[PDB]
Amino acid sequence: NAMSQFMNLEGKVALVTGASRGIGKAIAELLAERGAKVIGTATSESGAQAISDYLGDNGKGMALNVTNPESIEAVLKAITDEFGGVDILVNNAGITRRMKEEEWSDIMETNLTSIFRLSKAVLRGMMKKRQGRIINVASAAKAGVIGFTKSMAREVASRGVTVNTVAPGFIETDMDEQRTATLAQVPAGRLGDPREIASAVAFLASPEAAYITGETLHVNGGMY
Amino acid sequence: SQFMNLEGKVALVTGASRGIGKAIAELLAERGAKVIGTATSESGAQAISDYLGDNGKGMALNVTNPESIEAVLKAITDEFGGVDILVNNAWSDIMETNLTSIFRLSKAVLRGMMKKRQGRIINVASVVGANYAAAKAGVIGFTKSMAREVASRGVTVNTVAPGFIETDMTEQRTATLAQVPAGRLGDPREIASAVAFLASPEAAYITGETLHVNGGMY
Amino acid sequence: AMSQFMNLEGKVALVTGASRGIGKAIAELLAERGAKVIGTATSESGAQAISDYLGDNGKGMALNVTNPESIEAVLKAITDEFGGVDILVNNAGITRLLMRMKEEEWSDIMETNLTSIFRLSKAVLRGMMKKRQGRIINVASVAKAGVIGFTKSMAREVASRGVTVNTVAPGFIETDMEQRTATLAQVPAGRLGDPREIASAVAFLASPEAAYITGETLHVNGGMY
Amino acid sequence: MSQFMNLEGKVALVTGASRGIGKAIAELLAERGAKVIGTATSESGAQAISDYLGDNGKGMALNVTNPESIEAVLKAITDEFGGVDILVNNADIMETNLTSIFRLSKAVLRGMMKKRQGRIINVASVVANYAAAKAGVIGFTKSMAREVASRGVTVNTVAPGFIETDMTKNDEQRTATLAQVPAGRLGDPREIASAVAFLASPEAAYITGETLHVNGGMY
Repeated sequence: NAMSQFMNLEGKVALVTGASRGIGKAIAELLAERGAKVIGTATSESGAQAISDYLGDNGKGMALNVTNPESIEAVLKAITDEFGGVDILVNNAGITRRMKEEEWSDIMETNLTSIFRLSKAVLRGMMKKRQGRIINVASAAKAGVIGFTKSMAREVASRGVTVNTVAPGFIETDMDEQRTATLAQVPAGRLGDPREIASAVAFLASPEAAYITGETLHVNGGMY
Repeated sequence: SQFMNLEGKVALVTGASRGIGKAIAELLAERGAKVIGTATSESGAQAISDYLGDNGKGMALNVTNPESIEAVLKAITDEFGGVDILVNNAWSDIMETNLTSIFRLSKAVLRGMMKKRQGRIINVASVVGANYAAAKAGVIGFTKSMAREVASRGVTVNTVAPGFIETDMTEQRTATLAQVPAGRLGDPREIASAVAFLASPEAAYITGETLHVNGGMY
Repeated sequence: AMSQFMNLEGKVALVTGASRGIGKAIAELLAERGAKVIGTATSESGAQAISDYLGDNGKGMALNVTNPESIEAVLKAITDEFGGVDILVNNAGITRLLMRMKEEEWSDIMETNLTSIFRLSKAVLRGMMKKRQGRIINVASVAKAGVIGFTKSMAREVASRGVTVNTVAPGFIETDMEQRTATLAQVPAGRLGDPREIASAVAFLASPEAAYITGETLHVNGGMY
Repeated sequence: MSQFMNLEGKVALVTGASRGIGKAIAELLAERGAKVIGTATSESGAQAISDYLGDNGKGMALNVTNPESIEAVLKAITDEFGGVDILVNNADIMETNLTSIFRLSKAVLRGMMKKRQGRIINVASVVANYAAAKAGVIGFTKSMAREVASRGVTVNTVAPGFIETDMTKNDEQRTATLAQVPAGRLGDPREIASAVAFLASPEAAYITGETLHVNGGMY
């Protein structure tokens, strides 16, 4: 699809981390519907294969461990070799958890440090090309995400790369009166759908969002 | 396609005769909306009809007169159906007054939006280049209050805040461009994109938001 | 009532012949599901009784389905007060030998049970198609047996503008009205239907979730065929 | 959260639930309060079903062509969750698949008919050999419905048109697909699940022997 030039991502290579279910999957599917060549990531090969299956001719799945440089490097080389340089990066990977030191580093590595590494690694080629999109999906330690987006955006704005945050509210995931209590904080009176997170990411990924950078776009039913 | 498709939507865009307003009206039309753009005069209205063709028309509106608002809404409702998308586009006395139109127009289209449990209101603050900031802050304050009040009935209310956009209004250009990290002025079409996204079925869970379209200027 | 599933909040539903039985059951459930409901009866006192059971969820109006002026005046009043009709349920009819009735009596029977469907449908379609969103549901078991043909034709013509047109075809349903034994022998399920079971079907077809169902006859008849 | 279309207390067996329509069906029955058991051919496929169902059900390995596997799957469901209330059969190659529908159906029917309450829903395939397969399923539905109607069990077919799936996802073969659909779009798996769910509900008790088409006016 993308029968028109409006919001058309044909020719774009999109790397979406954590794409096996929920928001990540919804993101990967829509970027594909819009004509992107999509590479979604999972921690395992079988998870990667399941991503390949739902992407078909519109992309594929790859195993990535966002906390390991070697894996990042090997995943980028394989993407570049087969599809061309990454144009759109969606940092969606994360795990939602007293803990031990090692367990907390692991939580920071996965949810924040990975964002830094992946972003830095795709920026090389984006900035040489003077064209790129980085979108950080962050509503635990994901609160540092907005600060990082604003700093990186200010630094790379002049070379045609945008960096934005999409911040979900309560979204219906795979996971009785705790739902009632959840819904009481949302002025709209319903949970979001993963597809609504994807829409926002897809809009920001488009050629038409070229003058939006440093922005936090909240998708939360007014929760604000 | 079904993506960002406004077919069957009735969109009232105020101040649609040139620049951002025009760019907004055109794109909502390209996306399948039935578009009514407004100007202060009948000849301005006629020029809007000319560029909209079969995809809508122009109407004279004086945003500061209740009778004109009421008569414009009745004519739209009669011919096209109830307004689904309203785009409020276009010195203290000048801020107070324009602000006041936003309230009146909004209140008037909200009746039907809330009965239908479906609506979009988008407030376009003014283009960069004290008074500027005062006006933007007035619009943003109204958006956030009205959004909270109507959110549960399926209506969204958002602000799109332009930066420095290439218009008639806007060497001092060098100095303008120095405040924009992206190193260029925006195009009116980039404002229209943002408004159109927020107008879509797909932006149903975004409300109370200020979406900045300014090249990192913030 | 409390979720986004089968939720008709913000929809305006016109249900003809809503004073009792199936019509009433349909009107009530659309209301329970959040619709703004306008039910019709032939008389004002019948209209009032519909207002009484709808309360804040809608009202009753007198409609004569065989008179264009009455249709036009009923649609204008709905549009003015509630907004454009989103869901139209054609349920009106009289159930009464063709060879012993007079010409004028039979035209009246055709006008009421078939011709009204055409006129009402055409009249609400203007706005549904401008909006690219609508539901038309024709409740008819063998109004007349011409209903299914008319549903299929109108569905094919309006499908692309986001309107669906379907028939719900009841079997033997317990109305206000041995011979019951003989009735029940033709129903594989071995019981009469409840009007509420007709309303369920109409409501499902009325919902955002039935957007890809059009041109269908949904039979609610305990296995008859 | 209301009594309308509420499947709380119902046990639903959905075959082929790992992706697309099957998965969409399993998820919605779960959202509606059903205890859902979805099946896949492999254990890893079963595990992936368990993962997305969580506390609302689980996955089990089933080989629909083997009576011992059917029997062992039903016993494990009955033991843990109670008797199967709703069965969704979600699939020459037509003869065999047809045969699985008969076996599964016959096996769950024992308890449905003792209980005088049950739902069987047969999902024909998504839009020559197509029509031969649909016709086989529809012919079985109508026969079995007539036979079990009096004991409070319904048996219906949901017949999808062109639905957006893995299978149907070139640029101009889609154009040609869409030209046969008066609605001018493909269906979503979720729209198939809606129809199945409606037919699975207490409120569809007086619908049986029906083919409900979900195809945008295609026929």
